Amino acid sequence: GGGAHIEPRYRQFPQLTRSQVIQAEFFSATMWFWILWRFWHDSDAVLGHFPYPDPSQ
Amino acid sequence: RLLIGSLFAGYIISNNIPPTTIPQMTMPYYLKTTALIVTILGFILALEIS
Amino acid sequence: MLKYIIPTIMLMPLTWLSKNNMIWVNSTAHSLLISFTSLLLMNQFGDNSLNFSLLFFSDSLSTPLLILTMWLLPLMLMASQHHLSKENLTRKKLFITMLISLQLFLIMTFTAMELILFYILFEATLVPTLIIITRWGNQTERLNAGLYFLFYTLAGSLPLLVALIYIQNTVGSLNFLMLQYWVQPVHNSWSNVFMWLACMMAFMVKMPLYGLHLWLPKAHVEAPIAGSMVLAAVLLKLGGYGMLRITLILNPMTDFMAYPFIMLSLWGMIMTSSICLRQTDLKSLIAYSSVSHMALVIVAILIQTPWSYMGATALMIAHGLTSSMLFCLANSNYERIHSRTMILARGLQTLLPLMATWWLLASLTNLALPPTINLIGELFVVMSTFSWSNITIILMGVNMVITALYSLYMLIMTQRGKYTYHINNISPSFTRENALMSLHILPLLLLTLNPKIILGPL
Amino acid sequence: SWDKDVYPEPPRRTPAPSPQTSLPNPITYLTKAFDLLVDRPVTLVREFIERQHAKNKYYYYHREFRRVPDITECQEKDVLCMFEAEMQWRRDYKVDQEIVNIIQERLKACQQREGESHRQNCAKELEQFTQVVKAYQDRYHDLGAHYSARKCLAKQKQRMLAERKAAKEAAAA
Amino acid sequence: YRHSIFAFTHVLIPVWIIHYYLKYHVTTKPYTIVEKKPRIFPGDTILETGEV
Amino acid sequence: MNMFSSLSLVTLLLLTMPIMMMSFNTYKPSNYPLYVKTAISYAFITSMIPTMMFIHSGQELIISNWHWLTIQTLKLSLSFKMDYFSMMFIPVALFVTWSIM
Amino acid sequence: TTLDPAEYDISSETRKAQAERLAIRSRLKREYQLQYYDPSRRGVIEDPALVRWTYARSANIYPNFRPNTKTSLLGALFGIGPLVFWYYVFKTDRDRKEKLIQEGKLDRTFNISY
Amino acid sequence: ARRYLGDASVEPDPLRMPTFPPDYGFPERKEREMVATQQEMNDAQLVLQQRDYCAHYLIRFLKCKRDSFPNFLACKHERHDWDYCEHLDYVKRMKEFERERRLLQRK
Amino acid sequence: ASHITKDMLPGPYPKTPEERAAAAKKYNMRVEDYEPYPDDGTGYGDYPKLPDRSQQERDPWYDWDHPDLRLNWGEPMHWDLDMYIRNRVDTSPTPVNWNLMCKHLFGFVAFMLFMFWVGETYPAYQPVGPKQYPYNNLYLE
Repeated sequence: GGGAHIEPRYRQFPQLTRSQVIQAEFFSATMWFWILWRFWHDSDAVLGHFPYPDPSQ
Repeated sequence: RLLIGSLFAGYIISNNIPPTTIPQMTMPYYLKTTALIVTILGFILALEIS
Repeated sequence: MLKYIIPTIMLMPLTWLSKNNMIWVNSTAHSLLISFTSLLLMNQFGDNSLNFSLLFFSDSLSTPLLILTMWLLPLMLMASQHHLSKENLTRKKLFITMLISLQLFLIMTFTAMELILFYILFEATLVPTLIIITRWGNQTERLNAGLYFLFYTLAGSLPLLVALIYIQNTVGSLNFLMLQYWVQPVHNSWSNVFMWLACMMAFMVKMPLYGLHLWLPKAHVEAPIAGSMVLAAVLLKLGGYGMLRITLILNPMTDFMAYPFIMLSLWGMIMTSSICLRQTDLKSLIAYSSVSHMALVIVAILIQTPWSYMGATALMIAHGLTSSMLFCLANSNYERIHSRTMILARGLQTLLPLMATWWLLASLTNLALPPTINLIGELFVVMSTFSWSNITIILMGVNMVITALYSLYMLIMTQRGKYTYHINNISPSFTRENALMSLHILPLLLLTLNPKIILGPL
Repeated sequence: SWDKDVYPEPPRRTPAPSPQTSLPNPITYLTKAFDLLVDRPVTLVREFIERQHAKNKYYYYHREFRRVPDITECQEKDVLCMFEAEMQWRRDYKVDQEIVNIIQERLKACQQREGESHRQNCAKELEQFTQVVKAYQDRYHDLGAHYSARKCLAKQKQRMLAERKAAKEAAAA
Repeated sequence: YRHSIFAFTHVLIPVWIIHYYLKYHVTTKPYTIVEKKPRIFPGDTILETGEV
Repeated sequence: MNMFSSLSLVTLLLLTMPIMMMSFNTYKPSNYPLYVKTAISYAFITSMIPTMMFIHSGQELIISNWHWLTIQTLKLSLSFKMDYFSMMFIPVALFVTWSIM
Repeated sequence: TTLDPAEYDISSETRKAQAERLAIRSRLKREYQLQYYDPSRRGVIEDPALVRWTYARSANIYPNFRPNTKTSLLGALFGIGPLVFWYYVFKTDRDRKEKLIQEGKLDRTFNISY
Repeated sequence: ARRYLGDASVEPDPLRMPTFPPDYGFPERKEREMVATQQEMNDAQLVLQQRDYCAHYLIRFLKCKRDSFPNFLACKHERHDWDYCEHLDYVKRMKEFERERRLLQRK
Repeated sequence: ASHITKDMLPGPYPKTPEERAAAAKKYNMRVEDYEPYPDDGTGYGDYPKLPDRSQQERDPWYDWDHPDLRLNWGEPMHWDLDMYIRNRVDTSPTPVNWNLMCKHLFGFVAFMLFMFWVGETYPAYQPVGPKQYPYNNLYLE
């Protein structure tokens, strides 16, 4: 037929290709590195604060 | 292609626009992360209930 | 003009005069040719309409409508061929003659120059049609379709000749439409209603209102082999246009009583399409379409104010094809399986793959996808008939819903697994099956490119 | 092209350049590129036929009719004389449709020409536009007889109401 | 490698045809494509003057 | 600016080529999908170009092309709109569908 | 709501004398498959319940009809009734809208269509 | 809405401003607060509710935006100070519930 | 070309046992409660003797149900009774006749009153009386 290139599993938990996961894991950085600049430099709110308009005079 | 064109996307699209409106930009406390404030315990109630 | 009646009557001894079986191809060959003549001098004006003779202006009028009438003839012999090959040639020579004998008057009518050539030629059919229904029927219920087809059509069209002879000697001469340049109005009385009612009701009994249509499915359910004259009887009906020649004038100013013809056919339009959903016989199912979005023109015509005639003309020849072609499908699929019962045929679409896209493009033009003629023929209806009163958007807005469940349920009934017991249905649609089923969708959609050739004067 | 005063438009006002900056602009690597893959296969061919077309020059003329027929002609019951008195009136109702077309497109040139202001400019079209159509459906529009177009029989019997009512019955005038 | 005219028979046939229907065209229609204004900024004839 | 609109329609006229050439174009065999899948790829980079042209000078466009029937007064022909919802979205809706097939 | 639909009821043991309710049907599915399995058929089966399904439904009523019970004179409440109503709705409009078109002008002057 | 007198040109969507449109104004502070030049206000492309205060200021914001094209940031202090123009305005307009509170109380 | 006595004739009764089953066996024994009875409320020509009706409802259910075919595909020889609404109808649900949807669809109708109020955030409620003042109350300057 087509080919044998991988056999199935009886729940012996098949093996990976070893370039399958590493090539992916470099994209586990792109969320954890690109999350860098969140708190640097930005705070929970970069706003300025309303100073309670006391001068009703 | 997507996940790469995902993360960078939101900032590229947004960063380049002629601004069409005025957002308030003065956001007092307790109105602020009030969404994030809810999700924080969502995950709490996610796993605790799972 | 004689450019037309003379060759098409010259057809008449092109047929019998011939030999044995060469007959069909002999006349189908020529009968196409006349279509060059059909356009030939036609599709002149335009403005200040064409009248080339004393008693004929062929069609100027911007009701061209005649080119189709000359189509459907050599669509019959491709259509009618199936089971008519089983009886004698001197009878087969007949059925081609009377069928022409129809085609000769529909060229005479639509021109007529006047009222009184119209009528005697408006009643001049029913000699050729009635003879095709009663002979070469199928069931034995046909014999009653013979009567019902008369005793309506003729029943109230005699009050024409009482009225049109009443006008001829009242105001000048009706000899010519193109002179109405003197017309006085019709104000009111208990006499004039009748005049307006006599000059009208004869036409209604052809294009049905929701009353007095009791004949229409009686004749179509049981009717000749191919729909051989059933394609023609879907030309005949819409040819009640002449109400466009009258009600534009000749008692213009009574709209007073229009309302019993509005609210009577306007609530039937939402109606008889809905009594079409549970039908168990397929050539019935199509016969009730033909009422519905035909009967919408009767609320297009009565209202004045063009943008209706923009949209009322496109409809007479809108289903003129789509409603024609469906009777051509349901014929074919009946050749193979001899019940007309809709249930029985299921599990097709595997076994006749090419005829898949034939159902679809048909059932898609009742849906009226926007680009084709169908909507651009409906959306000039809704635009004026909205201005009449805003509330018309509801009912005729419902029409645009029930008709969609209406059409699909006919297709989607033929998508199922059925292998079931049929050893029949082998023939994979020999060319005529798919040839005559074309020459509809090709010419139909095509017109949308330059659709200024289907329009009224307004 | 066309006739200037038939289709007037305001002038160009080309924007000034503002480089201001030390960084490369890619359009100058395209408008300098795209131009060179266009003009050759394009402009040479239009020049190619337009001289190839110098070999023959046809003619089609500008069709202008002859107006004797009037509106007050002639007999009451008449046919010949009142056959034409529509041909005057029918063409002159096919004109007055299109003069609404031309004046309408000129309106659009008040918007996307500008579109930011849409209000403080143009001075003309809208304040004129609704002074145009109000000069349209009155007396030039036979309604609701528009189905019959009621040519010249009803055309002057709005305008009898526009006479036998206005200017006299107005009370007091 | 080439397989360099397949992309050319693809795009380069239309790009020719489509523009030949434009260069000969835009000035034919009395009002064709509607392109908007330049949106001029005080970099031409103007002073600022603020900055305030 | 002359190339401004003209390149948009490229995106539009292209995708009709995968249809016309299904009926005796001497069709590409199976991997007919690839015939389309590349017929996509060049459309996105085609649409990528005018995106930048707008985010400089603005200047949206429409087209006047082709007169369909003109009834009483209103004259409907056809057009296209280059507007702010047109410039950004369209590259996106093609960009995903680039990856989807 | 529509309906219980009585998935349990009384039983047991009465009407266990009721048998051969299946003998009615078991006869046919024996005979039907005795019909349906044959080498040479190539065609549909009579299936009378369908013949008596339409023909006792479409036709065979106006023959059976009698114009008597005033629940068959009901239809005046159905057929004619709302058809008068739609006249009552309209004829008020087309007038209320007409009166204003004369005295006073509701529309604008940029309406040429109509 | 300070000067309520007529409009020579009738152009609404207030291409006829009172003079320049304020939010409300003045009443006293500031009697004439002063905005920007109208001749340049709609000479550029300026949306409504871009005609409020800090028109002079925000017209410069986009100036540099158009300067560096291939860039995600121009001035994050100006956009910050754009509040310092606007926040200062808005807070100056938080004072209208202070006056009316104690002014419309007893006296 | 079925010759004589094709369909129902003038019932409901002539010899209820004569019909089912002479031909057209709706009932076996002439009482299955399938006897050609169900001419309930006659004088309506509708459904004459009819080896037919009120046999029960809610669907052919289209499942294993596999003597041969038995429901909507495969066509057992002759049972046919009433049909044509049977391809858009099924059987018993889990709950029964609880309209809690009209409850929930009116659940928000409680918050109709929440419409008559506003949501203005700044300032708070601060129970007041004559403190409201949406725009102005007292003098301008």
